Amino acid sequence: MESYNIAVLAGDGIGPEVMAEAIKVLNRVQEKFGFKLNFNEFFVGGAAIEHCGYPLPAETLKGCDQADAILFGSVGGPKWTNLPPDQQPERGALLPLRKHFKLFCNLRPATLYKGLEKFCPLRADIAAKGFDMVVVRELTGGIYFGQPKGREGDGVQTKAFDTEVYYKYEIERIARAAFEAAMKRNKKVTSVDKANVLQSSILWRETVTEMAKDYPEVTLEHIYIDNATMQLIKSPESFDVLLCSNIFGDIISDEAAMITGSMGMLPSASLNEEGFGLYEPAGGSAPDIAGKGIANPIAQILSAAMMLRYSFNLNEAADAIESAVQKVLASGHRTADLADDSTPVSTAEMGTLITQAI
Amino acid sequence: MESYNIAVLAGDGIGPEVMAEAIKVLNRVQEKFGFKLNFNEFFVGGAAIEHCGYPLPAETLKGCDQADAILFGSVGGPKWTNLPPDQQPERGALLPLRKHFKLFCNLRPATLYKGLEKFCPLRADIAAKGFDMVVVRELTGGIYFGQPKGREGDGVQTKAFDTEVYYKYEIERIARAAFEAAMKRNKKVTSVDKANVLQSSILWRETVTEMAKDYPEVTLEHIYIDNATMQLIKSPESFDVLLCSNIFGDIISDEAAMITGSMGMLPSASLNEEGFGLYEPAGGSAPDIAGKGIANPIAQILSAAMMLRYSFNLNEAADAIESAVQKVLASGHRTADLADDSTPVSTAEMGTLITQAI
Ligand SMILES: NC(=O)c1ccc[n+]([C@@H]2O[C@H](COP(=O)([O-])OP(=O)(O)OC[C@H]3O[C@@H](n4cnc5c(N)ncnc54)[C@H](O)[C@@H]3O)[C@@H](O)[C@H]2O)c1
Ligand SMILES: NC(=O)c1ccc[n+]([C@@H]2O[C@H](COP(=O)([O-])OP(=O)(O)OC[C@H]3O[C@@H](n4cnc5c(N)ncnc54)[C@H](O)[C@@H]3O)[C@@H](O)[C@H]2O)c1
Ligand SMILES: C=C(C)CONC(=O)C(=O)O
Ligand SMILES: C=C(C)CONC(=O)C(=O)O
Ligand SMILES: [Mg+2]
Repeated sequence: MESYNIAVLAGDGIGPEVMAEAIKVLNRVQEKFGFKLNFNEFFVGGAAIEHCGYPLPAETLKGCDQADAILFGSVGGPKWTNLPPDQQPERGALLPLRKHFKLFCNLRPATLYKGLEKFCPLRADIAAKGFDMVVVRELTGGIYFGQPKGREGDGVQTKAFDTEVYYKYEIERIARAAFEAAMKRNKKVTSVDKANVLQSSILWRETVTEMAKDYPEVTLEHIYIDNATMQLIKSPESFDVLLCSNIFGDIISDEAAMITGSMGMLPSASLNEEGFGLYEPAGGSAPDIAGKGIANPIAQILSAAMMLRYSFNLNEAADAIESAVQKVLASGHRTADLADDSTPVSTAEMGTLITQAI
Repeated sequence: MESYNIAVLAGDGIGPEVMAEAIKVLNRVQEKFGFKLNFNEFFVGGAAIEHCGYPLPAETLKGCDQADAILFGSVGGPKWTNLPPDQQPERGALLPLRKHFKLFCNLRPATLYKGLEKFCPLRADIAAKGFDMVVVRELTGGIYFGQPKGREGDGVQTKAFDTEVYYKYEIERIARAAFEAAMKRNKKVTSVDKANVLQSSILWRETVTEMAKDYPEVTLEHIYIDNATMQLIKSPESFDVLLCSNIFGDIISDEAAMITGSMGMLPSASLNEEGFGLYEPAGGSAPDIAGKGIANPIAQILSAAMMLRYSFNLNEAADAIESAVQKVLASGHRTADLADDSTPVSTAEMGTLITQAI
């Protein structure tokens, strides 16, 4: 009789669309295995800018505080380009959210599904080898949050700046999260930095290496961010855990999403040291397809399939949604973003096919 | 006939190996096209460390000060991991060289040669659409040179930091180079930033946008760095000029190199406002293969071609090198990096074959 409380935040763009299908798939999971979910929905992002007037209004932050997990869509859109930097949906809501709940550990699992190599935009012989990867991205530190940042001066000497700064304890905790995930997988961690140039990357590399002494079963490799970007295309199969800074993990996880077939595949979990977890798709609000019922809901759906995994240890419920996405796709069903030409289904139609595989 | 004075800084790892082939190609190009190069060789990087105790000896910097152009291989490797940050080949030699000669404009032309699509690691239908773009990368500013940078504190409170800082004049001159490049190509500039988060990217985007008013014949599009990483895989054909910060250009250009088939294919030019140039492969010293005579010399050879073109306007000589490369590849010869189930030619064989095709 487990009754948990989710604070659903849909956001902007394809946010509200794919969020409906995530609920759809859940409700079947609820009455299928035996638990309740009490979905309380709030406004965040540019939506909260004309339904409250502020990207993260007090009410919204309050609902999260009271839930056992936040289900999240995405924010951002061209409508809010021209607000001040601090008051847009990205700096105004999402980055604050992450910092407020100290959600330092970002998990983005990217895998090529059995027999789905058609989706993969790589060459057939590369895609054949398949791949199964988890990006462990430091989420609350680094250049996205560092101080100082701002703009000063005038004219051609106007100067703008951001600070890629890390404190050792921030590196230690995300590194631990990486080695623990590796222990539960294939015992390989690839740490990605630019330690031949950046001072912060030198500290990253040294701390990760120190941390490795508490995990002698894990193989630790170090690679530079520019090389990482080739290796993902050339040998995606050689990766297990990808340990990354905030900005490098941002970059690398989209590349990984693409090689699995689309941005619409990659789910994500953002967890703090307590296990409290926000669950959003890795990608953004996709303005160019927002409002049209064409948008892969898999990433949003599988997110909740991670929420019941990590926030609530309900493995059978999570293994359900996951093998239900595998079966719909195994049957040749589909949204437009994925390769192969055959009448795509809408977001709704993908939501249903999957809710049915439940 | 007066010679041009070429400082040859082959460096570490595969550097000496591929530089030897560039010199062999250049000697034949000199005969066939009537011009004279005076090669003066200098130690740099790890090799200079082993000879002098210094990664950038005063003798080497003198040599470059006295040269008409610099032909550079690559620096760095495992032998030097444990040196103090400022003695290492990369911070101690390459970055200072770029900074000393004010080589703000980095040009990396990535092209998939018509007929070599089996080399491209993208899916065959994607690779069929073609790929021909040039990264225009700001090379002397941004996080790789910003201050403050360093490390402070101790224990878990140790912090390390680097500053991504741009002045408007730095963005203006690199933006201008990208729009001029676009004017000679297909009149599209795609500018890469992270303007939804970074103050420095906001200034980047604003300044590029304002520079575009000077180029009504050119399309300007703005894309986020994480998304750019996907678009290169999904739609390589859509790119013409890719305008990037120092670190973002560093990152994306390795991905561009890989989709042309190998890091070993991508040459580069680094130019200051007076047109003085340093020419080097875009990639590193390849320590995993260094000394085995298997590295692809094409990047170094095409770097020498850019030298002739950009430093000396010997355009016919540079065209011949490019065509000789394409003919050898069309004839089925390939080094081990170029995907094929044939016996690969060595580094020195590839150089000889290119030389004979001049
Ligand atoms: N998590 C977030 O809230 C977050 C993260 C990234 C970007 N954004 C915001 O999103 C907006 C657009 O940014 P972007 O275009 O660089 O990133 P994006 O991820 O939104 O889109 C990149 C490309 O992938 C496609 N795509 C993304 N999700 C898809 C899905 N579910 N199904 C099918 N296609 C999908 C888009 O159509 C687009 O072509 C911006 O305002 C940005 O600030 C928000
Ligand atoms: N301009 C420079 O001097 C420069 C630039 C980048 C890296 N580096 C240094 O190079 C060293 C290696 O760095 P890395 O491994 O990240 O980058 P890398 O570019 O040297 O190698 C990346 C991968 O590409 C392969 N590769 C590169 N050039 C090749 C060629 N000519 N033919 C066949 N394969 C090739 C390598 O074998 C490796 O597997 C490091 O010390 C790094 O600091 C130097
Ligand atoms: C929404 C932002 C603050 C930009 O951050 N971007 C990501 O997390 C991503 O692109 O995955
Ligand atoms: C050797 C360095 C100073 C690191 O720089 N790396 C690049 O410039 C690249 O990947 O091109
Ligand atoms: Mg690079």
